[PDB]
Amino acid sequence: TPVTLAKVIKVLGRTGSRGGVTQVRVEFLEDTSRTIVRNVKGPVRENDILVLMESEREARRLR
Amino acid sequence: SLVVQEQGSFQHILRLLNTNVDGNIKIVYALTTIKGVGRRYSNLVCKKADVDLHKRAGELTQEELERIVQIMQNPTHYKIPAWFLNRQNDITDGKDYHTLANNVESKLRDDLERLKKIRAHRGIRHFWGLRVRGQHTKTTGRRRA
Amino acid sequence: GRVRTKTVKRASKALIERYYPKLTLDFQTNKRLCDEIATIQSKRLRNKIAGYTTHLMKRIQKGPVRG
Amino acid sequence: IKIRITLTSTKVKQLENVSSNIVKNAEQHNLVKKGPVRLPTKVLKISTRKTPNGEGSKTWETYEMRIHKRYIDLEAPVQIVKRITQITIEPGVDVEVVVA
Amino acid sequence: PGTIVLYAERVQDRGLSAVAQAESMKFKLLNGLAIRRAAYGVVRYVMESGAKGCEVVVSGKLRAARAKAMKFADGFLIHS
Amino acid sequence: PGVSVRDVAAQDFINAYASFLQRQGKLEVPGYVDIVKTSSGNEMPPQDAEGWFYKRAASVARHIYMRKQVGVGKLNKLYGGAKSRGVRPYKHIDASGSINRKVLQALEKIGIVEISPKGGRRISENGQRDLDRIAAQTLEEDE
Amino acid sequence: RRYGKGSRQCRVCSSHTGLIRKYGLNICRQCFREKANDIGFNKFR
Amino acid sequence: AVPSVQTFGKKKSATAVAHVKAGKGLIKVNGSPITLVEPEILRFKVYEPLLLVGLDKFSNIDIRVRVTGGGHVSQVYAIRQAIAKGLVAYHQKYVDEQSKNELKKAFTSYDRTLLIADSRRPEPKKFGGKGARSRFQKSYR
Amino acid sequence: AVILDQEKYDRILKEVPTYRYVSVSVLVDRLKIGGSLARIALRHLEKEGIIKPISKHSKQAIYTRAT
Amino acid sequence: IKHTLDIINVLTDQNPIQVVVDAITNTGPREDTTRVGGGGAARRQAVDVSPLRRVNQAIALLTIGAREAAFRNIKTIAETLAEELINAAKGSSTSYAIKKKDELERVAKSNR
RNA sequence: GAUGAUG
RNA sequence: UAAUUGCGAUAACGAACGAGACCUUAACCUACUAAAUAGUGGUGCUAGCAUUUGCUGGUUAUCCACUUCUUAGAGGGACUAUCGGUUUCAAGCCGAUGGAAGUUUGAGGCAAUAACAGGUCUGUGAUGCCCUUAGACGUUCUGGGCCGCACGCGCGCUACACUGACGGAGCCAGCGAGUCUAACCUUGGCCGAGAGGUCUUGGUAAUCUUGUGAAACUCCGUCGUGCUGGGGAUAGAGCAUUGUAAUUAUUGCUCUUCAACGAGGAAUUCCUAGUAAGCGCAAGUCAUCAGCUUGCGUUGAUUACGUCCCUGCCCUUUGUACACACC
Repeated sequence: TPVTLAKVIKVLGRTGSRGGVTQVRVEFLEDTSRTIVRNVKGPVRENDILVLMESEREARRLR
Repeated sequence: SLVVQEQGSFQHILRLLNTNVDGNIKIVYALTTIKGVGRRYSNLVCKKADVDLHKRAGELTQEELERIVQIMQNPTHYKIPAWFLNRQNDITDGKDYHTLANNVESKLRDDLERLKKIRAHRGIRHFWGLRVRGQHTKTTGRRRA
Repeated sequence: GRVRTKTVKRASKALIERYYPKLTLDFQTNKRLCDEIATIQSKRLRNKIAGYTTHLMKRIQKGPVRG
Repeated sequence: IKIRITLTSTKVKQLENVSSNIVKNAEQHNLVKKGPVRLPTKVLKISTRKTPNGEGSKTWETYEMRIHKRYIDLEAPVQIVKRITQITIEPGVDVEVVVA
Repeated sequence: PGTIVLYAERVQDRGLSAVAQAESMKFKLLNGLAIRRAAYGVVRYVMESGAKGCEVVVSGKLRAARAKAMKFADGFLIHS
Repeated sequence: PGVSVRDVAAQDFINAYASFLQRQGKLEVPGYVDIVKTSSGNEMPPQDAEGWFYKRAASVARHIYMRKQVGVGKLNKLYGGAKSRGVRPYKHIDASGSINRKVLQALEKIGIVEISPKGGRRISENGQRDLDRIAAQTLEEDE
Repeated sequence: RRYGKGSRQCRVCSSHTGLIRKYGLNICRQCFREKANDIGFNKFR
Repeated sequence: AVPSVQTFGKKKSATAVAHVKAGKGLIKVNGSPITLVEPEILRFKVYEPLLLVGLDKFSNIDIRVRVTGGGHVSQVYAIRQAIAKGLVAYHQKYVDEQSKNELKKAFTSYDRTLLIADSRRPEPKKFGGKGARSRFQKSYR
Repeated sequence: AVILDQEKYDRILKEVPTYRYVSVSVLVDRLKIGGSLARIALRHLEKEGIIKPISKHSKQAIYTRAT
Repeated sequence: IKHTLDIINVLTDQNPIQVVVDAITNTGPREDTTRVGGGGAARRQAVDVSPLRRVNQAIALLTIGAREAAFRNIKTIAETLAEELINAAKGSSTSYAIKKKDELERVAKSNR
């Protein structure tokens, strides 16, 4: 299956009962000007590149 | 150093002192199956017998084995120092001996039975099966039997 | 954290209200002035006092500081 | 006349009054001397449980007594050596003078 | 004999030695003076002598079977 | 250019000198070379039973060349190891005093060492000649 | 008698256990803490 | 006298002293060539200050090092600091400023420790454990 | 196998030159000679010039095919 | 690692470092799962994996498999690691690293 | 918004 | 903000203890004052290899100089200084340059009020009251025991092996201690397989033991996935050391005997960098005996830079039939 790439443009906060899940907003490389918010599992900064296995799943917040 | 081919006369076991010894183990460590033949008794005997230690135990010719065994049985005769043997100043004889094969256990049963008939503390403990070298028995050696 | 205690806040304030014309923005200069204008018991506390006095001096250049 | 005057005290302040006295006194008599040689400080540590009875969390305590030693060498006439050994007696400082 | 000699000297600032004051109170208590009278006696003298603070605590069987401490102080002491 | 013992790796020199002495054959060997083990810390006697004594002599020869003096004690320290002690933990244990004494007495009878003021042994003018001569050969064999 | 726990006692309280012998103090650990300041052992680090 | 310079480097307790003077290109550590330094695997740590700036600079000089303290690994790091420091101090006193600056720029851009010591030092033990921070095991029944 | 017959000695020389990389272990899983006998095999094949060394070390011997 | 880099060049006639890099970039799992629950009852939920952690978990898998494959084996450590790095960079399901990656990403897809 | 009695 | 640390707000105003300051120690100084009981260079004498003025040592009875490394006394240095972002823009916070050093620079010492019916009368010639006080619970002598073993638990030490065991070589620390109403730490020589024995010697110590030539570690070899050269329990026999005396083996050495243990169930401990962990040394006890404790150094990662889910802590608001206070 295809895989799409996106670029973190902001880090919103932290979630999970124990803080191991940061929340980010991203900008897709191809077809930019589409942004999605989703959760990540390890340390992360601005300008990082994330490989998204499925593009269209916007992620919920525990608070 | 190079590889050398060998004949098909290899024997895979050999009987010494009524025990069978594997032939696929280096010569020094092969004899260790014989009770009494410990690690440093094989090393010294095998070099008094002037055998090439690098060969396997099944690589030896018939004469070499009997050469080795003869040394093993009367070690002092070939100048194995007294302090290499397992029995010295025998309690009944005053002589020195090295004990091999079945003699090791038989002598052992004779050692305890001595203390038992004398009824010494050591002999008492052995008959009871407990630890005899001053250890604590409160927390140790529970499931020994 | 680099918060400064009341001993530092007030000793620095007490020097500006008496020695504005003689104080400068230089830490090295202010540091030597505070030897002749005060009796302090340690190099560490003296350095901190002179440091915060310098900090307030920059503030006054921008305008009046409260209090 | 070679002499070696040594000093041992547990507190530096008193010991620098004595040492500074010795060197400044010798230079006004223009004697020849070594400098005040300062040997490594040797510290004494005692470790001990605070508790006097064995109960409670295992809390250990350490103490320290410090010893500062110094010596100077003098080559001076005996008459001046006599009064030198006599002056600069101070509590808490110990002095020994050896000839040759 | 003849090498060790003992000298005496009257202690300077009699009212600012903890040994002197504590010993003063011990004899007062053995004679039958009250605990409250004694403790404030020590405090008042020390403060008159120029001290910046005093504190005296007496713990034991002051009044009944149970043991308790009791504190007296003046001025401002430091602890750390 | 000249050459000194310090200009050649330790591993090469020790084998080179040990061989030279083995060919030369006048070093005295104490006879118990088949029974003794080199320390109480060990459990098996040397594996190279033929040449272990010659190797030890070479090591001591270089060891003196570097430094002023040594004694049988200093060599026991240096050739100790970790005793097993079984269930209990390890501990440094000193080496065989007999072996190290009879390699220093042997080295004197060959003229490589001498007793020195201030105790212990020391290199001799003849000792330095032999070791230095063999170092230059070992370099030559770098081809 | 020439040796052992019975040959040594705290010079202050006659106690037999806990005695410290370093530097020839020979004072039991309890009494040492009491007398430490006078002997000259202070608490620094 | 011939030009000379004395410098030093440290790591943990190891320390090495490098005497440097105008010469023919000798580089000996502990009275032996630099080629025989042990442990073997780390020989290129000692060679690094030479290679990084070319062997040319070292032709007109003699360098003699000596090491003490620490252990097998920490000593090697002391040697490499002494050699780099000696070259910079020599160019300070006997060549010119520019050469010292450009040298320093190469050494720093690769590895800072070649010139500035490592500030780390060990922590004391604290009673109640086998280490500075570790503790003995606790049990409740 | 601890010692080798002719049927094995010839077996070595006829298959070992095809191995991309050979070592003490490679000669023990392709053909079943022991660990000890693999080491003498390596040194013999080195002298005879059938295999090259890339590096030599006490614990890890690396060889490759001759060129 | 001096021995292992050497074995890679012989076995593949390719730059050995580049093989190590490829092994890293083919093992870092892209999607993982996190425990999530309320009051004590819990379940899994899918999340994305960050760049740095992709490298971290890559290295751990490559060296854990190489360590476990050599234990109680005739092969040396430099060899088992050499085989592990060669297979993973090829994308071969024989490697411990690759198989584990797919186990993590399969679970993640089922817990979206 | 799963479970959690007693001294 | 680490902090009842500050900015402020304000029916409160001015104060005191605690935190911070303070002290100890670890990092830097080619700058002051010095120093063979610490060092380095040069020069007298000298051994070896080459010999052009070279390379490495010896000589602490040669003497001269010097202070980079080592020691201390007195001082310098850091204050988040400077610069850029950020909050009414105040306290602060994030990042970068420079620097030995920028998580209050790292680690400690000290450390309030008020409490526990916490531990201790077996540290004390510190103590009230009860008991005992000569056929004694006083004091002391001989001999036992506190070590006894069907089982249950808590600190630990060895391991279950090729990232290894064994053999020969390589070769490096820091913190310490050492002789009076006297035998301590021991170089060196010689005998002995070993433990150890004997004759001498220095050190009442930056002087000598002691570069405490320590272990893990590197290199070159032997063995080859075999409860095997992994493992060394449990046993037999002999030689030694300390002690009046070792039997219930005090401990050390030598040969032999060669068990469980194949990575460990429910559970559960410790830890954020010279830290965890691997490795050993000195000191405390000590005639002898460390698998323990207090410090010390050598080798040196992985993983967060967060959260309030489990266990708890501090502050505010709120309900209570609790006050021995949710047991």
